[PDB]
Amino acid sequence: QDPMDIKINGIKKYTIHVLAKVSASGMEFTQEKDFEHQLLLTDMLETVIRKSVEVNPVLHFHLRKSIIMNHSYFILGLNYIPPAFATKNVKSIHEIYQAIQDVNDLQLLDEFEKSKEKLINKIQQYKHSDSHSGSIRLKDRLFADKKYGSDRLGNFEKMNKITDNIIYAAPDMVNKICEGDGLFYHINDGAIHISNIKDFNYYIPAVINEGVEDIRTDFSSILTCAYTFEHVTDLEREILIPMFDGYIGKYGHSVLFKTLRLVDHISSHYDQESNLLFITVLCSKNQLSTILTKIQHTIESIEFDSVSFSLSKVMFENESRFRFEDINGLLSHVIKQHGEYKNPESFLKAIQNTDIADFYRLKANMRWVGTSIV
Amino acid sequence: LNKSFVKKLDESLNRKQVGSTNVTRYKIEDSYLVLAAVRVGIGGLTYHNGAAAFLEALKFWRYGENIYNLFFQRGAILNAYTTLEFTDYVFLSKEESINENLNLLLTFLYHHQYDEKTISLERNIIINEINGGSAESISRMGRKEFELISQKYYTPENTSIYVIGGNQDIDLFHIPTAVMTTQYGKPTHKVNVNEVEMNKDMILLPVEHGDYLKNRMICHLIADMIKHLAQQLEYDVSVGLFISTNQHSCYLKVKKSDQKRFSSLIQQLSMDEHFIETYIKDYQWRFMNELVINFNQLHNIYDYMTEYRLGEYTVAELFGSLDSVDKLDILAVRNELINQLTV
Repeated sequence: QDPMDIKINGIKKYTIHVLAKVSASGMEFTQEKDFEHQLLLTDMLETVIRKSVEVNPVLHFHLRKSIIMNHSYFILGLNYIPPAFATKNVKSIHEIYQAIQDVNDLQLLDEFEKSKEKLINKIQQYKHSDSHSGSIRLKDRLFADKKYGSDRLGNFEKMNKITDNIIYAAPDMVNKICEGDGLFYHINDGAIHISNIKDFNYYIPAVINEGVEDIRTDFSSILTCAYTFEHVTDLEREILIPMFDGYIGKYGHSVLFKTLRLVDHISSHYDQESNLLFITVLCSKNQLSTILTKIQHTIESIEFDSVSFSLSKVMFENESRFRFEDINGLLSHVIKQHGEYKNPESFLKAIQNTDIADFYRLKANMRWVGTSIV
Repeated sequence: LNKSFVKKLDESLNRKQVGSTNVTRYKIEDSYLVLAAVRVGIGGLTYHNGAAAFLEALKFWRYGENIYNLFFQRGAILNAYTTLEFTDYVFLSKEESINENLNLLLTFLYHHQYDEKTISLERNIIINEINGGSAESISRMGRKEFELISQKYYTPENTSIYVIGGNQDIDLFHIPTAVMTTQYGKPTHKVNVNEVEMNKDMILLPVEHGDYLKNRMICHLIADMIKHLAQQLEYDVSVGLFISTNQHSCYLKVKKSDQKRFSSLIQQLSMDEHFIETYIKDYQWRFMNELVINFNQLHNIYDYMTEYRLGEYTVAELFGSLDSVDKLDILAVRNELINQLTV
């Protein structure tokens, strides 16, 4: 029996029920030395188990090794038709465990090459993403560890040289997925159920190489700037800074679009994992030095106002509402958020209660740390 | 399958006349947002290539005001796009704002005056968008054409409204713009599929075997079957779909270069006797599962309303149509596809 039944009321009523287990790991993912191996076996396992479990009433089976605030978690999920609308009842968690333990080693070997190619492709696409490439380079140098940037989806060299004797580590993974302690989440009938209260403590890497310039030479240009924030609170990392990023980055006439239209393809993003705000824009080399100084001066002398701040609050609430619309966005939210933020109503209420004085605290704690150009 | 689920979905689904237009309503209890969609039929404009897209850009303007800016200040993002037969105006908001946002949107859509400088400005924008006879045809149309076309096509009678999520009903009292009519009735569903949709290096193959809903079923079924057979033989065959709300028939798009391979695959369908029957069974199971999953996303529900006219039809009629697709329906369309491919 679960120690608790934390029922969060007032949830959108979905056509399906969800049953998910989240298994913790006190090691920051750089400490894991078999990281690339654990990824590959997890995908192999998910593919095989899916073929056995994704039958009526189960519509989708999910099994991933995911990173949440620089800690790795095994996340198992089950989407299914509720029994009132189903011609067959859903398997219990015990029976789901039994299907995972009944996975055949030959079934896993048949997926080894296909799963290895799938993960190899995800690493290359991630590292080669043109707009996303700049930010990867900064995190490698800002944190003096390429696991935070280039190797976040696995080191390519380690992943590429894995042979099929990884099959002998499958029992260890099956045991960790089935027997590792975790929290259970259950979405049904307009409510979310959590089996216990445990706010897994986040980890954010501290900056070491402050002030980074990354010169590059290659013809047909890109620029990426990074800032960090000091004394980041949960309210800031989850609400205020995302609002601030939208304020200056994408909410219509953002500060940067208006500022750079004077010169006359702008993007910005706050990475909650690394506590970094990135700003990337395509430009010409003749516009490079000007736009760099122009972007820097704009951020330095940034000001706010309550009318436009009220609009950012409305916009960011609606963006959160759109994520809650998706049963997977809701589940992901309730998994990741701490304490009362787990309730979407409380999270939305917390957005409505922010004031402009919070942005001025955030501006004082803001500081440039990096730059990359191609 | 399970009757109580289909009955559950249908009690939330309704469609009624509001003023001189029609509103399809799917209520979702405790949804976080509501999707509103206003859909204008512009199929007749396909003979004036690019006129519908041009009109779409004009409709954001009324007395110097831009409705995207007005919506943005209200915290709502207005999106619009033009397909071959319809122009959509879609937005998400909290339910409390739905009535005022919808009536403001219809205020712009049913405005029919556009001065010369607005027309020339939007033309210039579209010409640069061309570079980033579509450009030629709008260059041969002036203010009197666009205003006449607005009065003929941008009317309540030629409008479908879809509101998904929330629990409040749409009525005429709250949307008085739904009677902003002109002297012009709903236009004929004529369409220039022959020029805009296909170019001389493709062919259209009709999937039409009587039933509006079943035409969508059979069209997807045959497209999926051909794609799977091409995967096994490792063909390179691209099979596009022309499935449009105002078209009773559905259509397959195949490159004229892939016609021989496609023709061989169509003939390959009846080779295995049990392949068609078991693929129909798989498709019916996959269709119901995907509908269950898709009926959680507002935009996906909207796609069922546009593709299958859900609202006019019930979900029970949708699944009844799906369950009635048999091997003889596939063979009958197979035969008609081969006759078209022969000549």
